[PDB]
Amino acid sequence: EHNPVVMVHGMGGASYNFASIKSYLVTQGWDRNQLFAIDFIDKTGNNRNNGPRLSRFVKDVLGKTGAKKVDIVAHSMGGANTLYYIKNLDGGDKIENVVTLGGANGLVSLRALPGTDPNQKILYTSVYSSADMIVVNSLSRLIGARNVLIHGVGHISLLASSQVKGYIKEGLNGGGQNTNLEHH
Repeated sequence: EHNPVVMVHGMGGASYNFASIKSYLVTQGWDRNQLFAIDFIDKTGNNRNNGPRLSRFVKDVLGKTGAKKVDIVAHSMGGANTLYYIKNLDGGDKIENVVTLGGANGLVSLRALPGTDPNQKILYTSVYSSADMIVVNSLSRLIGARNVLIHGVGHISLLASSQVKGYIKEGLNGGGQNTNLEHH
């Protein structure tokens, strides 16, 4: 069974940015009512506002579903907000699979953070495009993650791309990586 999916938009974004990805995941057997897309208030995506809002949102999802973990699909600054939640707040034991799309990940960590539950490390798929003019690829790459480079897809187009959707499915089914508990 799939974990609930918490979808995390970027700066200037909205929950409905995930309309295309939600519809795709339903065609692949996710339940539409188990896809939970947050709406942030802060138009810039600042972690000090978005991090705690995401924490409250995830705690609520776990409480009502009874699931042990959520999965994350995050776009742009949403990737930083997710990593901030894991690193600096209480997200480290609440998340299993993370997929970021053009994530501004290196604002918070250069490395894929395994979290705080020794029973299950957080797995990452960081998808980024060489055509992205808004978030440079070096900011999206995460040491120890599965780092996935595509071409031609613009920053906002990441939300509708068929390649991206295929990688989201892989990641939400456990196809991310995190080698940071291993020795070099």
